[PDB]
Amino acid sequence: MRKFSLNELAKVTSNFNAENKLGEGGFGSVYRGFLRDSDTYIAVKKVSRASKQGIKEYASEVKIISRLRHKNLVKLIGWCHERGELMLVYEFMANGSLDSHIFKGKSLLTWEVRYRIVKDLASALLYLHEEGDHCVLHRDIKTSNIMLDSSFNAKLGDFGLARLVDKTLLAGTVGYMAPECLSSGKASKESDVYSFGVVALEIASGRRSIEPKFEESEALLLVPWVWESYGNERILDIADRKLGMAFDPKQLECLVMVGLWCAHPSHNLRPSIRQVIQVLNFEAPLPNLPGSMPI
Ligand SMILES: CCS(=O)(=O)Nc1ccc2c(c1)/C(=C(/Nc1ccc(CN3CCCCC3)cc1)c1ccccc1)C(=O)N2
Ligand SMILES: [Mg+2]
Repeated sequence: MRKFSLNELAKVTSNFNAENKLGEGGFGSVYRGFLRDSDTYIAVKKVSRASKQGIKEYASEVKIISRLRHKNLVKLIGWCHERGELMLVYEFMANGSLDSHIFKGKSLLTWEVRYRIVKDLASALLYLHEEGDHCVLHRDIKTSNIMLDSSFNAKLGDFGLARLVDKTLLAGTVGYMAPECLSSGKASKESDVYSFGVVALEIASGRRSIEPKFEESEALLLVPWVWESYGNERILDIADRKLGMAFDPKQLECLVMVGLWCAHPSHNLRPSIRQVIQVLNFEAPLPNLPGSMPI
């Protein structure tokens, strides 16, 4: 990666023209930038200085992402810290973020691609939690933070809330936050695994955690409805309607039970991400879950 000047970033984004906006990132808008000399595109995130948290999330992102290299993690390809303006530069990924496919119908993700994506995300988390000089707690795992390459391989990004292990402000995304986050404030590997659980269930079901859009059910949230479905031996009902019957039932069961295990209300009953990967690959047994979600 390298240092970009404000002027060159202005030039390649056409002064951050609205027609070049790709979407909203976690702490700024992202713009498509065109490199004339390479005939290639990049993605430029322009940081929002509208709270003080903008500069904190930029600083966290640079610090953390600089320490990470993995096939299932987004790579930083440059930065800019010049006058007041803070910016971050990444590869342009034409398939965009996972949420656009699974919730917004940009494409129909096949069962085989979805199961692969969950394994990709699990690999990323294993690397974060266990493979570095320091454990990295991500703190904002969700499908809008998962990028897709041309082959639909998944890369986890957004390190603006991420922290190295050896007091943080309570922060995160409502619908992905473990209950102990709100009661105690404490982030852990187990709180990251909770968010992974929620994501796994979103991917299986094509339903957003906070807005599942049930027509025949009164549940307002995804996880309780999945848990109730599992306890009534209705795992098949969980699967994204759009898939019809084109999915593997054994893998669906596995995905759902792993998701609930990860999303256990009690942090001490959640698996390690390494145990999750073993179960997803049928190298270790399915978890023993109660049929009712614990209160
Ligand atoms: C870690 C998540 S983040 O905070 O956003 N970080 C991030 C980091 C690197 C990135 C992107 C995002 C990104 C996006 N691409 C992108 C976006 C949209 C589209 C879709 N067309 C359709 C035509 C009109 C413009 C948008 C294509 C690529 C994108 C931007 C915002 C929201 C989501 C994706 C990309 O190519 N490289
Ligand atoms: Mg975030």
